[PDB]
Amino acid sequence: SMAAPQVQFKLVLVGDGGTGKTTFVKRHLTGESEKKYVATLGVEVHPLVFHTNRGPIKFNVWDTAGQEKFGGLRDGYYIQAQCAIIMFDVTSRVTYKNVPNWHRDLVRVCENIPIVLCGNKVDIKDRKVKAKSIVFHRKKNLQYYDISAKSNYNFEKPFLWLARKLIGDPNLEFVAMPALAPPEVVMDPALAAQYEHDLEVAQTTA
Amino acid sequence: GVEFGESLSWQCDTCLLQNKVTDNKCIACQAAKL
Ligand SMILES: Nc1nc2c(ncn2[C@@H]2O[C@H](COP(=O)(O)OP(=O)(O)O)[C@@H](O)[C@H]2O)c(=O)[nH]1
Ligand SMILES: [Mg+2]
Ligand SMILES: [Zn+2]
Repeated sequence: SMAAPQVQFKLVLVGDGGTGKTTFVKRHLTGESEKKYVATLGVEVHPLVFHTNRGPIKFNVWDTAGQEKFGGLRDGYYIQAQCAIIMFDVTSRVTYKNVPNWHRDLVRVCENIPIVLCGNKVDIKDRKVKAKSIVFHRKKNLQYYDISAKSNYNFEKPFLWLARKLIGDPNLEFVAMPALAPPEVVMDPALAAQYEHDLEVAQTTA
Repeated sequence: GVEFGESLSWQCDTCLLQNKVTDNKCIACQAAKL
């Protein structure tokens, strides 16, 4: 049915099963309390509002119901997506090896939409996929962020980058963080500093 | 910057997709507009 104007975008959140997609989208409390279940597609659409210096913007994030564990997602999942997050798990190299497949599936249906690559679970000390190895985004005009869904680490960063690209305003800012579920684990500050340094080095090194 | 309210379809009540008025059916989830 027709819902009863606001800037909003369909954002598809893809990546291997077990990488943390559901845990990540659920950090945004109002997006979880106002989520919509889409029975025909097996999707939960989370409406995530972010308050920018030019007003509110909603990312309607399409979270699977696990079907990615058994094959590709159907066209209706992807259709009219305006942006995307591809997620992998930095403790599982195979999930990073599959990133090009998700990207191919995305571009096949959606062409050149803005995409952010996110390496999740950086709170876990025994990290397997390190900054020096994370190169897929450089090849494809993708932005990369380390994230930890369970600790809210860098939660806002993919959305801010996407918002700037979609609106075409490099100076857009979030005036406040969204209300997020309290961290379930600690993101070690020293670990975060190391990982931010490692990314800085990879980006500036000759 | 300029507020989106000045700067700025029907919305599916099932999946929130914004659809064009020519469509009486949500192109993503197939929910009728009516
Ligand atoms: N330590 C840690 N575990 C996470 C994080 N995100 C998800 N997990 C766990 O990884 C498992 C899969 O998470 P889930 O959100 O269901 O992934 P999905 O299949 O990609 O939706 C679950 O046991 C999560 O608790 C994270 O940031 N850090
Ligand atoms: Mg999931
Ligand atoms: Zn719909």
